Formats: sequence, structure tokens, C-alpha cells
Amino acid sequence: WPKYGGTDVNTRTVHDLLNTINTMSARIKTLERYEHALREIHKVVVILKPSANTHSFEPDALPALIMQFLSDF
Amino acid sequence: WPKYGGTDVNTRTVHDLLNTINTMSARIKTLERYEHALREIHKVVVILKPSANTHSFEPDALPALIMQFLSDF
Amino acid sequence: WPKYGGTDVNTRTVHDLLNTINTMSARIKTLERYEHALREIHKVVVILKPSANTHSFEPDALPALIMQFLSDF
Amino acid sequence: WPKYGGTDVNTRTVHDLLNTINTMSARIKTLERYEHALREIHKVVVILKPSANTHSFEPDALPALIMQFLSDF
Amino acid sequence: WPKYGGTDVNTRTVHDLLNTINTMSARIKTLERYEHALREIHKVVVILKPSANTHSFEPDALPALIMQFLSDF
Amino acid sequence: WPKYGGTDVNTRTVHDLLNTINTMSARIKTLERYEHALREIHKVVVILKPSANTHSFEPDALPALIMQFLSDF
Amino acid sequence: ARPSAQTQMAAVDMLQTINTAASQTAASLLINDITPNKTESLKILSTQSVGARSLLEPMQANASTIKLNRIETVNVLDFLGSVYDNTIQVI
Amino acid sequence: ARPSAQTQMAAVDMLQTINTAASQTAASLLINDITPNKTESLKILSTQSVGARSLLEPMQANASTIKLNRIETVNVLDFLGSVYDNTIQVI
Amino acid sequence: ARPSAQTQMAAVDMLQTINTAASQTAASLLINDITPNKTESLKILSTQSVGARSLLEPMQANASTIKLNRIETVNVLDFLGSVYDNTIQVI
Amino acid sequence: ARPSAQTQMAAVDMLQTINTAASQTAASLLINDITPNKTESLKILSTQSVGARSLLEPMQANASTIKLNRIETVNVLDFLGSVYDNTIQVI
Amino acid sequence: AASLLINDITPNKTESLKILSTQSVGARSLLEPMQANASTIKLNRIETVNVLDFLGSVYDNTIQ
Amino acid sequence: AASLLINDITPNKTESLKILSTQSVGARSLLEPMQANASTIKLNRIETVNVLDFLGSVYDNTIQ
Amino acid sequence: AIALYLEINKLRLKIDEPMQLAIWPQLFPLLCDEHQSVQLNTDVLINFMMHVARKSQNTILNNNAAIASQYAAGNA
Amino acid sequence: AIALYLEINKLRLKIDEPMQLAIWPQLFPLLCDEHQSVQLNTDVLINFMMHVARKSQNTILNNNAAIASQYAAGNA
Amino acid sequence: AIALYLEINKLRLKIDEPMQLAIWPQLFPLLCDEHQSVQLNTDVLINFMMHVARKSQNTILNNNAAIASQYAAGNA
Amino acid sequence: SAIALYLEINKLRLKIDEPMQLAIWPQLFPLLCDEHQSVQLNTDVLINFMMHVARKSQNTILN
Amino acid sequence: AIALYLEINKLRLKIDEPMQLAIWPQLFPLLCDEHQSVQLNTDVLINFMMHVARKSQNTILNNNAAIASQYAAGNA
Amino acid sequence: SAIALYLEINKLRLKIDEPMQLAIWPQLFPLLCDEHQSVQLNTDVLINFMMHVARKSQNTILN
Amino acid sequence: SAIALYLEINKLRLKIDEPMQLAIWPQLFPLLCDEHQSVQLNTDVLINFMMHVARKSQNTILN
Repeated sequence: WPKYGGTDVNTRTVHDLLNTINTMSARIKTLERYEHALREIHKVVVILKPSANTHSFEPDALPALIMQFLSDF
Repeated sequence: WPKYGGTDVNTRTVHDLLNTINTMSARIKTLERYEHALREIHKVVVILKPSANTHSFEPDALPALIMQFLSDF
Repeated sequence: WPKYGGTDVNTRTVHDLLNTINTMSARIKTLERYEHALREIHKVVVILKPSANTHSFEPDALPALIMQFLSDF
Repeated sequence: WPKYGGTDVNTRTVHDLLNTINTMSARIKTLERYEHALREIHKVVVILKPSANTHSFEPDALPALIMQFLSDF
Repeated sequence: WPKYGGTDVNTRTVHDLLNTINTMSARIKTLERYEHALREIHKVVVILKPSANTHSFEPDALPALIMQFLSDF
Repeated sequence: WPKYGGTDVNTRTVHDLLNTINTMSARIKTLERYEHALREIHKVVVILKPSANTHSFEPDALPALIMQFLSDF
Repeated sequence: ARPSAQTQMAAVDMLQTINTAASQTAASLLINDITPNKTESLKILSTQSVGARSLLEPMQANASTIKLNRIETVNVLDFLGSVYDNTIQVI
Repeated sequence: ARPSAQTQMAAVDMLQTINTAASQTAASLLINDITPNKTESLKILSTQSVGARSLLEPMQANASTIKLNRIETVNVLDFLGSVYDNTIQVI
Repeated sequence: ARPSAQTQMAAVDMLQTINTAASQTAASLLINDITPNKTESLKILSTQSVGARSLLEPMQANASTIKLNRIETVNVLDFLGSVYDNTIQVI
Repeated sequence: ARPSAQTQMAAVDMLQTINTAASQTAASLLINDITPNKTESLKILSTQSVGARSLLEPMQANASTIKLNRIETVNVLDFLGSVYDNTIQVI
Repeated sequence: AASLLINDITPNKTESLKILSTQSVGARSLLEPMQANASTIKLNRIETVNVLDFLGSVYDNTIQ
Repeated sequence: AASLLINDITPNKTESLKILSTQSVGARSLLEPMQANASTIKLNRIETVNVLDFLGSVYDNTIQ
Repeated sequence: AIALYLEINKLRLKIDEPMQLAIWPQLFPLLCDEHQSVQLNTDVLINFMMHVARKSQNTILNNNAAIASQYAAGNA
Repeated sequence: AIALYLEINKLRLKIDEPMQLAIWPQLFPLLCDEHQSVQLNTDVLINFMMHVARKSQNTILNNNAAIASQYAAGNA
Repeated sequence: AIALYLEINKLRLKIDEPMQLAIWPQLFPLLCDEHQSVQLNTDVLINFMMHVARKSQNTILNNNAAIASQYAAGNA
Repeated sequence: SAIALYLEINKLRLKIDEPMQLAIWPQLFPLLCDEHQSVQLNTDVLINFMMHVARKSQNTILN
Repeated sequence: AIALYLEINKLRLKIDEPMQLAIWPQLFPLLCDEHQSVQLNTDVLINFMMHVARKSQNTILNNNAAIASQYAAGNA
Repeated sequence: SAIALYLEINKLRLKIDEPMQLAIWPQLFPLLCDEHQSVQLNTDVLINFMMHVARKSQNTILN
Repeated sequence: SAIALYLEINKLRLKIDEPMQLAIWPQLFPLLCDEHQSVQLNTDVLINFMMHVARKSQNTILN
């Protein structure tokens, strides 16, 4: 067969790589959906208390920001 | 050349597929944090106010759940 | 030439079909955001005022659901 | 067979491309329907509070605009 | 060379896999303390305030359980 | 066969090493998830009593810190 | 055993999409060339056919008549044959 | 027995991903080279093809015309052939 | 009979781990050597290859050009061949 | 029919234990010898190998260079071979 | 038959007979120096490339 | 036949006949000293490497 | 002249089987060596181009319609 | 000159089967020894490069689309 | 000189099949005894090293991806 | 093109002389080194090389 | 001298198949009777020892990992 | 390259003389020691070594 | 039309001389270069080329 690096190039190789790409693309779409949801949640938090929440969007702090908003009230 | 369903496959095809896999893997690794934060926020809503859509994970409903949840307090 | 059901097929036929696929793919990628936003709005209506058509997604009913929902408050 | 690029031109190739185009065209119609629904929702929001909602249509902000309208009242 | 599903395997492949195993083993040994502490915190919540999600271990819910649990007292 | 150290290099050896790596990678992901949960719990504890809990994050003391917070009140 | 209505309308959707794609053929390019002389379409097509160039030069000059010889006429006729066969690929 | 809608849309997602990957080909590199002369793309490609170098030198000079001989023309034609075949691997 | 989604994502986790392991190859060592001349990577690799030493000495000197003879050039080429084959084991 | 997760993690526990045991090899003893010259490890190993003694004597002297003859070099090479084969049993 | 078989059986010291018969289908300036009974041949890069290609092709197959 | 069989049967004391016949396909400066009937041969590192490679190859197979 | 005649025949088969367009007898003079060139009215050539173009586009769209109908039929 | 002719033929098969691009007769002079060099307009060479590049990228993307469609088909 | 030629061929097969890198004709002089040494620009040698290194690392990572995909496939 | 000459040398090498032990390869090497020159070789050497290719081809023919 | 050569070969097979460590040509002089002794830099010998030691320990740990993996496999 | 000479000595060793009992190995060793020199050996010794390789190869041929 | 002459040369090439080693191809090339000219060739060369086509066709006929 033709070869790329250490991998034989044939129908089965392409099929396997395509299966991996299929599942991984679905996963990427789901995760992008999650990012969009977090952005929407952030905007909700912003409109609730815009006097402090208009600093910058940060996924890893938004849960803590929501918990803080609860802590204040 | 080998063929996939009647489309020619060469070494560049496999090379491109493998580069795609690696790039997508890096993207997925980056994106996992978004799932973790989204699920944390979901559980905040579920625990503090058990009701309705708190009984099923739904990324498209959670921003409105935040709206309701945080506006009530 | 090869035929499809009795209509001649040439290389330009396949070329045009593939260009169609790629253009449509770009259009679909652009349009997905509209589905995401529409479903977010649907869930806003469902969560804040559970009733009737809130129990089934229906893009042609949701604008009237917004009319009702937002006019009530 | 005749060939376009790396793809053989024959009945089966055209049939497969046509199946893909069929599904993708249906998807495009559904997504265009969603865009139309968002436009109608935007017009509803506009007639409810035209003093501020007559700026410009933007699918990615309309959910947040509805949530804001709720926030005001 | 030997092959794995059509990808060449050499001594460096096995060497890299074994180095991966050892490095991951060290990482796992380090990380076990985190599981132990998390489960201790979970049991604190379960014992002092039996309710709801205290009846099922869930690392993504436990931070919100702490929020509720510690804010109540 | 080719050999690395004392291990024969062949399909089965790679397959076994890959199985071990698979399980161990899953374990590492679960433990990293636990670490993230402990970090979130720590931030909750911090926002509850920031006058003393803003020293430094330490997984092995966080359970005791929570128990102390209970002891104070 | 006629196809269902949904099958036929799915074919119709396919047809509308494919015709929207077909809007980019050389024949179309010539058709929608609003310039009094087909200057823009022939400028685009001059990268694909010699006859397009031969027609192009005088039509830019806004000549009331165009003199063609045997070779130029053959090239122009082949250009129109290609326009019919849809062998020109407008990029 | 046509594939389900979900199968086709999964293929579509694969296609979008793979085309995003394809955005890095040499042909693409040439296409998105906004410089009036393809100086940046040819600098990148000069590490992969002799014809890229031969084109590169005069185009940096901003020459209105470029003199090529038999050998340089052969190299340039091979460069374009490689661009078509996608045998150049831009790193 | 395609593998399940969980199987594919488990393979993805394996891939990420194994690539993190692969970050320690000689090729990587050369790539992430931020020094203007590859002095640090060649110091590390001089314990594994003669060509690394031959390149190393002048590059530390910050020479604008490096004179190589037949033997040194052969050693350098073998060094690069080893970098490609990943036969150098960086400790 | 892959082994269960519990089986693999039991193997991992075994591996960690066995590697903790392996920490006492002669190669390890050499590795963790923080002395600028490997004086302590070579004192320990001089009870197991002649080459260890031959290296030991001058390194205690803090000699900048060590003169070895054919016999001493053979003994040192055999010492390193034993370190690799893990035939030295450190007690 | 074979081109190189003809080369072998050619009795001429220079073998200009076979060189002529094969140059009618292969690009070999060789013919002129060898027919001229020259002691040496001036070979440049381009002609050398043709020599190498010719020798390979006759090694495989250039039967006329 | 075999290259080393030819070496054995060669009756010449220096065996320069076989050395010549095999040097046309193997890099051996040996030919010159041995044809010259020299008593000794000056061998440097590089030529020694060729000698060793030649001897190995003829041990296995260099039949012409 | 043979090449011109045959190319006219080809475009004839594609565009106008009965050769009723005015362009044909206006191009015929080029078959005679003496008539090295022919002065044609720009408008006539443009109209001939548009005839070819519109007929071609209609044929393309109709072929697409036939393909769609056969796809609906299934047995294709 | 033979090498130039054959390489032109190769790039022809890849890019322009009917050889309608203006570059071809401008490169033809190099087939004559006397014409050691040809002065070409930089813009023409750039446009030829862009033609090759755009055609190539379209072919690559279309091959990817064909592969995706066949993957959806399954029997590939 | 034979050893240098063959080693160039080996690294060629590994890195650059068409030998388009500038380093190759700059190293060619060493095949002539008279050219005992060649002065090369440090930047050129560094760039050649980086080409080799980046290509190698990409190949390694892609082989790892292929192994992962085949593991997901199972039948390997 | 020096690159072309090198690649053609390798192509012929693969079929005539894998290890490149013939003197003609060193004799031809200078063409890869400097531009605008040529290598003067003996007609004896070149015709002997041609018969060498002939003998290799004859061995292939027999096989 | 034969014993030294063969012992070098043994340690070569174990530690450095291509013999790229600097120690090898520094030890080579001992193969000549005239060179009864060689002055080596203490740092070089220590570094060679550390190379051997680290490679050995890595091999030992990797063999342990292989044994653990095979134990998990069961069929060993 | 002294390393290359050593490795070639080992390669030939594996097939001609496993234990390296021939005097020619000590005679050749100096080339591995100092640079820019050569070893002058008797034509008797070298041709005897060549016939020794010939005899080893003949024994292999018989087997 | 120079393009037509080139394409016809390629068409005949595919059947008479794949590698284009006949001198007649260089002899004909000038027609592709400059306009309003001709190439004067020997009747010996042209008739020899015609018999060459004849021999190629005869080989095809036999096959």
C-alpha cells in the first residue's frame, strides 16, 4: 500500500479515521453548545447585577459568580 | 490508488485526516471545562430550588432556569 | 456517458453537486445559531409560564407564545 | 469511468450526492423556518416596547433581549 | 515491523507506551488524595443534613451542596 | 520479534499496553474532576468566610476547614 | 406505485437548491450581464476561452461592427459551443 | 434504503471539520495572500519548491515583468502542478 | 458496526495522554528551544549524536556561517535522520 | 474482551508497589547520589564490583581527571554493564 | 531482442552501429563522439541526465 | 560461482587477477599495491572500512 | 475552410438544427479563401450569443429538473 | 525543450485541458533555442497562479464533500 | 563521496522526496574532492533543522492518532 | 538542475549499482557541485559502463 | 586488547547501539599497546555513569510496567 | 570516523571470527586510536586474511 | 492556432513517441513560438518520420 509515516493508506484506514472524526465532531458540537449556554447564563447574571458583572466573561468563574450572587442575596 | 466508495485516497488524505484528529483533540481538551462549569451551574439550580426542569439536564433551558432562579432571590 | 434514471451524467454534474454540497454546508453552519436562539426563547417561555403549547416545541407557535407571555408581564 | 478530481462519475456517485443534498436541503428549510420565527418574535418584542427595541434585529441577542424585557417587567 | 491495525509498531512505540504508563501511575498516586478528601466532604454533608442529593455521590453537585449546607448554618 | 528491554514488541503487547493506558486515562480524568470539585468547594468556603479562608488552597485541609467552619457556626 | 407526495416535494427542494447552484454557469453569466455590450461577462470568460478574448477586445471599443476572420470565427463558435455544453467553469 | 437524516448530518459535520482542516493547503495559502504580489505566500512556499523561489525573488523587487528561461519556467510549472496536486505540505 | 461514541472518546483520551508523553521527543526538544541558536537543545542532544556536537560547537560561538566537511556533513545528516526516525532518547 | 477497570487499577497498584521496591537498585543508588562526585554510591558498590573500587579511589581524591589502563577500563565497563543488567544486589 | 543485447553483440569497438540505430529513438549525443573515434567525451549536466535516462530505459525495455 | 571461490582458484600469488575483476564492482584500492607486487600495504581508516565492507559482502554474495 | 465548416456543423447540432439564425449565411463567406474577413454587426453577434446562452441555461435547468424527478422516482 | 513541452502538457491536464489560458502561447517561445528567455507580465503570472490555486482548492473541498457523502452512504 | 551521496538520499526519502529544500545544492559541493569544505549560513542550517524537527513531530503525533483510531476500531 | 541529475543518478543506481561502487559515480559527481561546467570522461570508461548496464540487463533478461 | 574491544561491544549493545557517546573514542586508544593509559576527565566519566544509570532505571521501571499490564491482561 | 571502523570490525567479526583470535584485529586496532595516520601491513598477512574469509565463505557455501 | 498545433503534437505523441525522443519534435517546435513563419525540413527527415509512423503502425497491426 501507499503509506503515510507508519500508517498504511487504504479504504479501512480512511474509514476508521472518519469514524473517529465523526464522533469527535459530534463531541465538539456538544461542547460548543455548552459554551454558548454559559455565555447566555453570563448575560443573565449581568442583567441581574450589571453594576459589578460587566467586567469580563470567564467560564471557570461563572459558577463561582453565581454562587456569590446567591451569597449577597 | 485505493478508493473510499469511489473517491481516490492518497497519503495526503490520511495525513489530513490525522491532522484533523489531533487539532480536534486539542479543541476538545480545551472545551471540557465548559461542560464541567455548565453542569456545576445546573446543580446549583437543582439543589437550591428543586422544581420542574431541574429534574433533567438541558443546556438550552439552564439559562432561563438561571433567570428564574436568581430573580427569585 | 453514465446515466441516472435515463438522464446523462457527466463530470460537470458531479462537480455541480459537490459545489452545491459545500455551499449548503456553509449555509447550514451559519444557520445553526438560529435554532439555538429559538430553542433558548422557547425554554424561557416554558420555564417562566408553564402552560399549553409550552409542552411541545413548535417554531410557528412560539411567536404567539411570546406575545402572550410578555404581554402578561 | 469519467472522473471529477478524485471521484468516479457514475450512477451511484450521483445518487449518493443527491441523498446528501436532499437531507441538507431539508435541514436548510427547517433552519430558515427558525430564522423566520425569530424575526416574528423580534417584531412581537418590538411592538411591546418600541421605545427601545427598534434598533436592529440580531438573532444572537434576541433571547437576551427577551430576558431583559422580563427583567424590567 | 509488526503492525497494530495497519500502523507500524517499533521498539520506540512500546517504550513510549511504558513511559506513559509509569508517568500516569505517578499522577494517579498523587491524585488519589483528592478523591479521599472529596468523599470526606460529601459524607460531612450527608451526615449533618440528610436530604436530596446527599443520597447519591455526585462530584459536580457537591460544591452546591456545600453552598446550601454551610449557608444554612 | 523486536524487543524493548525485556518485552517483545508485537501487536498483542501494544494492545495490552493500550488497554492499561485507556483505563488509567479514564481514572486520571475522574481524579482531575475530583480536584476541580474540591477547588469549587474551596471557593464556596471562601465566599462564606473570606476574612480567614483566603490564605491558600490545600486539598488535605479543606475537609478539616469545612468541619471547623461548622464548629464556629 | 407512484412516489409519495413528500418524496416529490423533497425532490422539488433539491431542484431549487441545485438550480440556485446552477445560477453560476457561463451561460448565466452572459445572461445577467447588464452592460450594453457583454463586456463584464466576456472579461470574466476571457480567462477561459480564446473566443471570449476575440469578442472582448472590439466590444470594449464600442465598435458598431466587428471584423472576424476564419480563425477568430472558429474560436468564437467554439466559445459558444462551450457555453452550451457548460464546459466553462467560472471561478 | 437511503441513509437516515442523522447519518447525513453527521457526514456534514465531518465535512465542515475536514474543510476547516483543508484551509491550510498551499492553494489556500496562495488564495488568502492579501499582498499585492504574492510575497508572503511565496516566502512560505520557497521552503518547499524551487519555482516558488524563482517567482519570489522578482516579485519582492516589485518588477512589472518577470523574465523566465526554460529551467525557471519548468520549475514554476512544476510548482503550480504541486499546488494543484496538493503535494506541498505547509508547516 | 461502528464503535460506540464512548469507545471513540476513550481512544481520544488515550491519544491526548500519549501525545503529552510524546512532547519529550528530540524533535520536540528542538522545536521548543527558544534560544536564537539551538544551543540548549543541541547541548542536550550532544550526549546522543555526533552531529549534534558538530553543530553545537560553532552555534555557541554565534558564528554567522558554519564550515562543514564531508564527515561533519554526514554526521549532521545522520543526526537529522535520527531526529526524524525518533531514535534519539532524550533522558 | 478487555480486562475490567478494576483489574487494570489493581495492576496499577501492583506496579506502584513494585516500583517502590525497584527504588533500591544500583542504578537508582547512582542516580540519587547527591555528592558532587559519586563517592557514597561507589563506596556502597565497591563491595559488589571491582570497577566501582577503581572509580572510587580517584573520585574521593577529587581528581579533575582519572587515568585508566586496559584492565581498569575493562573493569569499569563491566561495572556499568552490571548496573544496566541490574545484577548488582545492593544490601 | 533487446536494445542492450544489440549493444552487446555489436562488434565495433565504439559500437557506433548500435548507438546510431538507437539514437534515432533516444536522445544520445554519444553518437557523434563515438563515431568520430574520440578518446574522451565532454559531458555536461543536461547530456548526463539524458545518458542516465537512456541507460535506465534500455535496461528495462526500448525494443524497436 | 562466487567471488571468494574465484579468489580461491586464482593461481596468482597476489591474486591480482581476481582483485582486478572484482574491483570493477567493489571499492578496493588493493588492486594497485597487489598488482605492483608490493611487500606491504599502507591502509588508512577509510580504506580499511572499505576492506571490511568488501570482505563481508564477498562472504555473503557479490556474484557478477 | 474545412475546420470552419465542421465547427459550424457542431454548433448547429447544439443550437440550431435547421440553421434559421441569421448568423449562419453571414459566416458562410469565410469558407471562400478570397473572403479573408467578414464585417458583422455587433448587435447581431450579441444576439447570437444571447440565443446560445439562454438556450443553454434553459437546457441546464431542465436537466436538473429531470434529475430531481428521477430521484423522486427512486428507480434510477 | 522536450522537458518544457511535457511539463506544460502535465499542468495542462491538471488545470486547462483545452489550453485557453493566455499563459500557454506566451510560454511557447521557450521551446525554441533562440528564445532563451521570455519577458512575462507579473500580473499575468499572478493571475495564472491564482487560477491554479482557486481551482485546486475547489477540487480539494469537493473531494472532501464526496468523501463525506460516501461516508454517509456507508457502503464505501 | 559515496557515503555522503547515499546519506543525502536517505534523509531525502525521510524529509524531502522532491529535494526542494535549498540545503541540498549547498551540500552537493562536498561530493567533489576539491571542495573539502563548504561555508553554510547558520540560519539556513537552523531552518533545515527546524523543518526536519517539525515534520518529525507532526509525523509522530499523527502516528499516535492513527493508533488511537485503530484502538477505537478494535479489530487491530 | 543539479537536483534532477542527482535524482536520475539515484534512479539508475537502484537498478545498476545499489552500493555505488563503480568509479563512474565519483566521475559524474562534479556536475552536481559547480554550475556552467562539464566532465571529460574516457570513451573506454563510458562504453565499459554501458556494457555494464548491458550485462545487468542481460542478467535481468535471463531472470 | 581483544577483551577491551569485546567488552566495549557488550556495553555498546546494552547502552548505545550507534556509539554516539563521547566516551567511546576516548577509550579507543587503550586498544593500542603503546597507549598503556588514558587520561579521562572526571566529569565525562561521571556523565557516562549517569547515562548508564538513568537508562537502566528507566528500563527496569518500564519492564515492571509491562509485567503489570500483562498481569491485568491475564493470559500471560 | 573511528566509530564507523569499529562497527564495521564488529560486523565482519560476527561472520569471520566471533572470538577475534586473528592477529589482524590487533593489527587494525591502531586506526581506532589516533587520527591522521595509517597502518602498514604485510601483503602476506592481508592476502592470508582474505583467503581466510574465502574459506569461511566456502564452509558457509557448503552448508 | 499554436494551441491546436501543440495539442495535435501531443495526440500524435501518445501513439508514436511517448517520451518525444525523435528530433522532429524539436524541429517542429518553432511553429509554436513565432507567428507568420514556417520551418524548412529535409525530405529525408520527413519521409523517415513517416516510415517511423509506418513501423509503429505495423507493430500495432501485428499486435
